[PDB]
Amino acid sequence: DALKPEDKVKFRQASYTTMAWNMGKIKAMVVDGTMPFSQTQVSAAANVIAAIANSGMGALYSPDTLGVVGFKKSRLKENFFQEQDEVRKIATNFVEQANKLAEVAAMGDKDEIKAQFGEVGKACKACHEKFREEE
Amino acid sequence: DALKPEDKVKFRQASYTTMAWNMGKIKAMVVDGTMPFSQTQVSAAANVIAAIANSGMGALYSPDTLGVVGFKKSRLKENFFQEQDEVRKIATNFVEQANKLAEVAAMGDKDEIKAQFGEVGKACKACHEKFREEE
Ligand code: HEC
Ligand code: HEC
Repeated sequence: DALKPEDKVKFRQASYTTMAWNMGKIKAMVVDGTMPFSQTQVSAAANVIAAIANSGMGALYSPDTLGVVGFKKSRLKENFFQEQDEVRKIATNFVEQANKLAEVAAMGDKDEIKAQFGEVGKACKACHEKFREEE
Repeated sequence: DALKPEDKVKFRQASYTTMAWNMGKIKAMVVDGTMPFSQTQVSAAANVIAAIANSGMGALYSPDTLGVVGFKKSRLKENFFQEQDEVRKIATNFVEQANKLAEVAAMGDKDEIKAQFGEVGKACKACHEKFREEE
């Protein structure tokens, strides 16, 4: 199935947004204290994020996806395809930090989890500032 | 920061579509043979699916999400809120098959991978047949 461009955008948008839900769950439980701390729920959330980080979303990026509507018009910036090295660095760092968040969440220390959750947030943001249009 | 209904719909639609991408990758490699078999890619795809299956998506289901637009108007059918025992049966069967798919994808036995992938497929459809408006 050589995916159509619309499908590539849709799948990557879905993947990011899925990670967002699960990031939001950890945020409520270890940063904001608005949901009771649960080791099993934080660990399940961390596992989704680590899994998607390793899911090889690079196969969803090709130049003919620029400006293409998935669920909405792609917010991908075209420098993504020129600054290839910088993408790989940011992406490989994200995988490393996501892996560590799942490991730490498994062990269930709230303080350790909050620290590593912070490192993952920084990894998400590093990619967005370079390669994602805010609008 | 409890989720609004629109966000619940969007997050659950995102979650399903993410599993759909990953199921598609496994289908290509072990059923249709249109992508070369990769041990690491099949297990990474299976891992996403098991993680999302275990991600507690029940938290995204409440009656005030019926008919609500996430990425698109929700296709959730309302008989869902009438079927608590059947939803739990289908969901826990889905977790079981998804867990097993991830276990066999790690061990690398390609025909057993094809077989269990079929079992996961049946679990997806079982839920859709009762609770998702077809397109
Ligand atoms: C680059 C290597 C990225 C990393 C790491 C993360 N994100 Fe991202 N994200 C990225 C791009 C290029 C885009 C735009 C996708 C498009 O085609 O439009 C996004 C988008 C998101 C979104 C919105 C998705 C949508 O529904 O349209 C969210 C909610 C999002 N990103 C969150 C997110 C989180 C939580 C991450 C870390 C855990 C993360 N992203 C990493 C690029 C990259
Ligand atoms: C019930 C417990 C379900 C299981 C198990 C699976 N799916 Fe599902 N899916 C379900 C519902 C109720 C809906 C509609 C959600 C809404 O509010 O609109 C869906 C939707 C999908 C979609 C489309 C999502 C979108 O982008 O709008 C896909 C692609 C999908 N489902 C795929 C899918 C796969 C691959 C599954 C097995 C791995 C699977 N679903 C299981 C309910 C349930």
